[PDB]
Amino acid sequence: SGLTPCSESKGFAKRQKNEIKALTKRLKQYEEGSAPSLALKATIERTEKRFANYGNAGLLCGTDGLPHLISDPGLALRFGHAGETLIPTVGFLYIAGWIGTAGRDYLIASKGEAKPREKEYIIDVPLALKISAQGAGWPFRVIRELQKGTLLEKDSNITVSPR
Amino acid sequence: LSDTNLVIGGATVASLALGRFVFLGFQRDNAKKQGLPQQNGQSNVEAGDRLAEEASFALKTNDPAGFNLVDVMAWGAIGHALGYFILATTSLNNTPGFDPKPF
Amino acid sequence: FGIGHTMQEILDAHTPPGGGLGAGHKGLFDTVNNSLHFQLGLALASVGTITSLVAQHMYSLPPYAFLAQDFTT
Amino acid sequence: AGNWLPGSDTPAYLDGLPGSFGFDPFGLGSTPANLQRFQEAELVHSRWAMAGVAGALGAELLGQGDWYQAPLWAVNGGAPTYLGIPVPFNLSTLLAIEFVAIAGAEAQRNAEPDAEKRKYPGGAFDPLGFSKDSKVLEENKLKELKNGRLAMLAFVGFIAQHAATGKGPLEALKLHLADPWGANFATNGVSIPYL
Amino acid sequence: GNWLPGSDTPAYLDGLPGSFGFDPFGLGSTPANLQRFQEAELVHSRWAMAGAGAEAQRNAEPDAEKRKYPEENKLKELKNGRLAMLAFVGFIAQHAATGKGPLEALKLHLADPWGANFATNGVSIP
Amino acid sequence: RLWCVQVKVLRPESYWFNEVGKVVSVDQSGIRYPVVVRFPTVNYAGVSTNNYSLEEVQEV
Amino acid sequence: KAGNWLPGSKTPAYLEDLPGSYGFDPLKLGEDPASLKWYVQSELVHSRFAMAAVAGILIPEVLKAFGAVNLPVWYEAGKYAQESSPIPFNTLIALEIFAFNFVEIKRWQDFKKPGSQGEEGSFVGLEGFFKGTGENGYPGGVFDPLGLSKGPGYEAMKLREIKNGRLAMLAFIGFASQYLATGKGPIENLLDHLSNPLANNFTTNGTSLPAQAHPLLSVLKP
Ligand code: CHL
Ligand code: CLA
Ligand code: CLA
Ligand code: CLA
Ligand SMILES: CC1=C(/C=C/C(C)=C/C=C/C(C)=C/C=C/C=C(C)/C=C/C=C(C)/C=C/C2=C(C)CCCC2(C)C)C(C)(C)CCC1
Ligand SMILES: CC(=O)/C=C/C=C(C)/C=C\[C@H]1[C@H](C)CCCC1(C)C
Repeated sequence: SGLTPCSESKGFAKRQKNEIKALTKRLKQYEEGSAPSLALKATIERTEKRFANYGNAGLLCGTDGLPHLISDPGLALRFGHAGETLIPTVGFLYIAGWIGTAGRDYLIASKGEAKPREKEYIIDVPLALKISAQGAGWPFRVIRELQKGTLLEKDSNITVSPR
Repeated sequence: LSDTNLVIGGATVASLALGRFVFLGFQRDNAKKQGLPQQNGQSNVEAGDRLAEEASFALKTNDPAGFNLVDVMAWGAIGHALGYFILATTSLNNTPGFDPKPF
Repeated sequence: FGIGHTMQEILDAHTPPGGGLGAGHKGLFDTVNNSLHFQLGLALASVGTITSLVAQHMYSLPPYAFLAQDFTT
Repeated sequence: AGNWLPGSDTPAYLDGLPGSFGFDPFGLGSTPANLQRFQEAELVHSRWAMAGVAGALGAELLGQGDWYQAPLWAVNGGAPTYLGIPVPFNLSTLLAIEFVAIAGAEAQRNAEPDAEKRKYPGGAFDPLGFSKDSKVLEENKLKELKNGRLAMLAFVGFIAQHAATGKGPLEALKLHLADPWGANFATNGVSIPYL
Repeated sequence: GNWLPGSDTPAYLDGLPGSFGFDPFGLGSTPANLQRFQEAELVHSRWAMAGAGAEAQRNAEPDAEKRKYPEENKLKELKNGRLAMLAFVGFIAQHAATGKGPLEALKLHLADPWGANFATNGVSIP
Repeated sequence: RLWCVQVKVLRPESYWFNEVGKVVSVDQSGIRYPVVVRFPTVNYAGVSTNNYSLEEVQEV
Repeated sequence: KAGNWLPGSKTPAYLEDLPGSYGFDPLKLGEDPASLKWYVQSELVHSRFAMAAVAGILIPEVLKAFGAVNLPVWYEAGKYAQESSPIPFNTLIALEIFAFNFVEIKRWQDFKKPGSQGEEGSFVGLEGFFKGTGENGYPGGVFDPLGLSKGPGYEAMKLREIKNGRLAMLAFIGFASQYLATGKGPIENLLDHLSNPLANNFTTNGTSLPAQAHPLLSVLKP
């Protein structure tokens, strides 16, 4: 996209220098060893580490001097930007499928109780913890339900309004 | 007998011949199955639109195959359009500085 | 004049033979032709989309002389 | 005549058709009218491809150049020649003649109501009487479909190879024969775009 | 007799000419494959002993024995032919492994049986 | 039809259309909607029972 | 059953008769029977691949440590083989894709329909090679040339295959992780551990315990 790597961007370096300069200007009103001086120095150290880490991750920078993320899976894989969006996509989808599968499993298990609504607002905590642990293997079970035909309820069993 | 005469007359003659001998059956049976325009199960004239009566000149022709005047205008229009397309493309490709080819 | 298409038959002909669209477009000629609200809905959807197209194309491809320099306009 | 994927269940509507190996994994032939149209289409594509690949190979093997360079007289200002003999037409005349002739032939073909004749017409199209015996004719249908499928794959191979490498088919065969492990579809920069 | 004395030979192999009971993988377990592979063994052996229109008329007749033989001499042919195909494959492998002809390598083996064989040259064993 | 047999509701305007309830009783005096059905869910009015005709329910 | 992976736990009933079973399925991945059949095949295929790979790494490394051979280390053997390979890289990938597409489709078809690759007319006359045994993951025929599956030690050999397979799978992942963490080969890692086990382990490689997540490492040190 015509961008430049942040490690060679002049705007990126100017932003780091300006942020450090503002924090250092705040620093020269406190004695050394005081709590504000230590806090400001810790913030300065974190700022320097952050700019170094963002340069070293191969992030691309715009004319604004700021990192811009690449999200096309093709451009990310060929040019080393998979850590920006693609790998986070896989991680999010894994955790989200875990959460959804655990919720579905708990609801299905509660459906067979004598008072199914009671487990919805008074949580069966040991059962919930057991089901939550078993959500790690959700893609295998969900794919098997999809091929078997048990993931979905049949259309003849679902209420609909008159058309 | 110029280039304009040749291209326009040849395209018109070829289109009229194609409509008369080749595609007359195909056009005829497609126009038979599609039929008259309808509204609520009736033709437009039966529904009360007097302006939608079928033109009486359009069917009976005295051509042995049934090629009527409307067929002549339609196929001649197609021939004139094709001939002018050929003439215009040739005029573009012969004028220096213009080259529509992709190479 | 005995030539040209009949729209009811065009609509009745366009039904996928695999049954993916059920009866397809059968009967839709009388549905559209008898309903002024169907016709007005179609007209408004198309005209409003065209109005948006006019807006998107007149700023980027200005058709009138000295329009692009008139920023307020 | 066999199974395209041995040990797999095959669609029952394909059983008994000429050239059937049970290949319809997308279920395109589940509709019978569509299956009959597809049979006609496969036969027409097969016969056109067999004639076309035979022309593209034999015209080259007679020193008249590969299939790609055959029409470029019409865009380079040249003139058509058959076996060196000049042909007295321009491109517009060729288009008009081809359109009229093929349109007449295909309009005559389209009018046939009989389903067998839309595929296997015979009559004036079989002047030597190979359709006299059924047992010869049935195996010749399988022969026709297999040869036609091979020719269809061959013509698409002509097109795709010339797109990838820019060479004629016989030159590509010579290049592959000189270095099979180093000159193939995998070693161009096109077919596998990520090496 | 038996290719492996003590091994139990399959029942489909018994009665065939040149049958030492060798079919570990059961390729001839069906009669259709066994009849065609009998022709292939005979043709391979006959071509190895000696080393379109002719091959088309080979399978034009609808018979069974005429495609193979168009009892002692059959076993004699089969035991001689198998040695011939083994010999030809040995010729190909040795000329691939030493670069020399099949006859001079016999003299090289005779002149040095313990220092020149398939073990010594760096092709058959890396 | 039987007492306590599952039935599927076929009345389209019913809240429990396509759902399965339990037959409470069937009136035998020839009234218009004799099948009393109980449901595990309440409708929008908080009601869990409704009466149906014979053709409005299907035994499951 | 071969045992219990966790003594005192309740083992699932659907794993009672499988070879190599210790009742280990806490995530209930094999509760469905079709999934269990597919996973049995997958575990066997992974086991055999890892088995051959760990052999082809360890035996050259052992013979290199003994001074016998000097083959390249496993993580660099791709480079050294490719320069001397007559077949270029792209052709090697295309050939591997074709060959494995063929053999894995044949294996898949046998999984879906057992014995179907050995039926008459299945292969081009050579279908007797691939008759199968009616057992998921144990093809036989060409793949059992010595016929040792017909012997009486067959059931114990199935158990031996799975446990060695699991050990080899863990071993290859250990090879890869040890290379990524230390940059040296596996025999060098073993010798470094044997020289000082307390100080030469994963806790000191600087990668397995990240320093930011474990601040006590920089504190509780001499
Ligand atoms: C299990 C397969 C496998 C693994 C783990 C490796 C690993 C490695 N190889 Mg090798 N290779 C592998 C297979 C192959 N390699 C090569 C040819 C080479 C060369 C020429 C070189 C390497 C080098 C390397 C190292 C460089 C790191 C890298 O580029 O990441 C690759 C990471 C991988 C995990 C390998 C590829 C991904 C995957 C395992 C391939 C197989 C997946 C299946 C095909 C999926 C099929 C799907 C099914 C369901 C249809 C690394 C240790 C090089 C290096 O050390 O530089 C000095 C080096 O120069 N490899 C070929 C020939 C085509 C292989 C064939 O399978
Ligand atoms: C096949 C099993 C196996 C064996 C025998 C070894 C052996 C060794 N490893 Mg490897 N390793 C393995 C698998 C194995 N590893 C797996 C699966 C991983 C990924 C988690 C690793 C990742 C790894 C790293 C990152 C490092 C080692 C290191 C070591 C050394 C021991 C010190 C240590 O840090 O332990 C490793 C600690 C672990 C917690 C891994 C344990 C994994 C196994 C499967 C546990 C099961 C053991 C089993 C119950 C008993 C083993 C008996 C044996 C006869 C098989 C030693 C040479 C260090 C080194 O290379 O040398 C100094 C080192 O830095 N290992
Ligand atoms: C069991 C939990 C669960 C599951 C599996 C689903 C699944 C679904 N939701 Mg439903 N949802 C839930 C809880 C759940 N929802 C709750 C509690 C609410 C009220 C806030 C909603 C409100 C809601 C709306 C308004 C919509 C969906 C839609 C959808 C669909 C698309 C995915 C989505 O849009 O997520 C979005 C989910 C939310 C915005 C709410 C999620 C809240 C948390 C994260 C989930 C609940 C976790 C649960 C408490 C875990 C307990 C388990 C434990 C005891 C073991 C999909 C069918 C959309 C649709 O129908 O698509 C076709 C849609 O428009 N949901
Ligand atoms: C392999 C051969 C083949 C293929 C690929 C097709 C393909 C098609 N045919 Mg069939 N056809 C064939 C052979 C074939 N045809 C033959 C041999 C004949 C006999 C001559 C026909 C006769 C025929 C007729 C008469 C018609 C078709 C039509 C169609 C279309 C719809 C079919 C359908 O069921 O849609 C199924 C569609 C759905 C079930 C609805 C899907 C809706 C999606 C889910 C909505 C998504 C919206 C999205 C989320 C929002 C925007 C996205 C955002 C990113 C912008 C489709 C293009 C129809 C047509 O469309 O013609 C143009 C039609 O009328 N065909
Ligand atoms: C009678 C007869 C006959 C016939 C002949 C004739 C007489 C014919 C004629 C015909 C013709 C001769 C026709 C024509 C037609 C034409 C047309 C009808 C045209 C049209 C046109 C158009 C439509 C155009 C348009 C346009 C324009 C204007 C502009 C540009 C564009 C375009 C081109 C589009 C015959 C011999 C066979 C037989 C006997 C008798
Ligand atoms: C990728 C995409 O575009 C659509 C995919 C979703 C499916 C297959 C929809 C659901 C089916 C499943 C198998 C049963 C319910 C109804 C369906 C349509 C047959």
